[PDB]
Parts: sequence; C-alpha cells; structure tokens
Amino acid sequence: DMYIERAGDITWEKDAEVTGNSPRLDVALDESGDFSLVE
Amino acid sequence: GETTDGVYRVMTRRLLGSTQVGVGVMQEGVFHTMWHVTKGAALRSGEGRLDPYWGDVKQDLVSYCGPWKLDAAWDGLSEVQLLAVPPGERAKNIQTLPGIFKTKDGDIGAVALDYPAGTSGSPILDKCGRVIGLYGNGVVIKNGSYVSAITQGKRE
Ligand SMILES: N#C[C@H](Nc1ccc2c(c1)CNC2)c1cncc2ccccc12
Repeated sequence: DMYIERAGDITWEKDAEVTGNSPRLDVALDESGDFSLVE
Repeated sequence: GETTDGVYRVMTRRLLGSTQVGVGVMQEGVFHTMWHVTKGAALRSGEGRLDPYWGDVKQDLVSYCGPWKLDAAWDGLSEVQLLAVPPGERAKNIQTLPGIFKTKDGDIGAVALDYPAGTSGSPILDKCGRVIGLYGNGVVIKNGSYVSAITQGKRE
C-alpha cells in the first residue's frame, strides 16, 4: 500500500549543476508505453 | 491529508523496510505521477486517501483527485531543470539541454540524466518553474545510460 511524503517546492534554481548531453534518437512507442531504439 | 503544492516521494512498506518506488507533483489539488510508479493503485497521505481519476498506460501518466492540470511545454530551445528526487537523497535541481526523441507521430524532448528507477515521476521545469513534463519513461542507449522523454499530459 503506497503513501506520499513531501520533498520540497517546485522552483528554478539559478546556479544549479549543469550536466548531461542532448542526443537525437530514433524511437518507437508500443501499446504498453515502452520506448525502444530504432536503427 | 496534506495537499500543499510541491514535489512528493512515492513510498511503499510492502517490501523490506521503506522503499521509494517513484515521485509525483501536487498542483491545484491533483497528484500527478507516472503510471508505472503506482500501477493505478490508490495512494495514502497521512490519514487521507488519494483515489485515481484519470490514467493511461501508453502515455504512462496518472492523475489523482482530479483531471491532469500540468500543461506547459518545452520550447524546443531553452535549457530545462530536472528536479530529481532520488531514493534516500534530498531533492536537487539539475540543469540540462534536452535532446529529441523522434517518432512516427512527432518529436518529443528528452533528458539524458541517469538516476535510480525510484526517481520516476520527478518533474522537469522551464525557467518560470512551470512543470513541462515528468521523468522516468525512455530508453537504454549504446552507452548503457538512460535517456528519458519529457512526458506531458493534456489539460482538458
Ligand atoms: N521504474 C522504471 C523505469 N522503467 C519503466 C519505464 C517506463 C515504463 C515502464 C517501466 C512500464 N511501462 C512504462 C526505468 C527503467 N530503467 C531505468 C530507469 C532510470 C530512471 C527512471 C526509470 C527507469
């Protein structure tokens, strides 16, 4: 049986850690909501 | 119980101890999370109960108490912030420039940050602090790392 606990406000943080890349992927979404890579 | 706006962890006591299975967004009295986090089950908030209102396995989204309220969209240009709430760890904003998930029905933003499965439901934000989507539904690339879509619902 699931429950919820609060974890903070939803705000933009100036001077936050900037990481990660921006890839361009070809994907397909099936009936079960599961993405997959297409080549 | 507590219905104040903000980010919330989704926990369960069915496994060993207290395990975090996901995250959600409380806005305008509606809890918004990813379908694979709750599987459509009713949640608990103190003594109060949260019943599912709308849901869809394909979109992978689910709202509680009312219709889906989040309606902001990534402009396809600006950097965004993942308000990642990981299991056992404090909520933390990570700025990133999303990529593109190209599909047969259209393009969708994608954040390339890797976090545990329990981080699913964490909101992705624009410079105004508006919720542009939720993290936790994507793919596993050639590098092993996870690339999540920016999943947004429809506000009726
Ligand atoms: N938990 C979970 C995720 N799996 C999943 C994601 C989407 C769907 C389902 C399962 C069922 N259908 C929709 C998942 C899997 N692997 C690594 C992840 C890293 C970050 C966040 C979610 C991840």
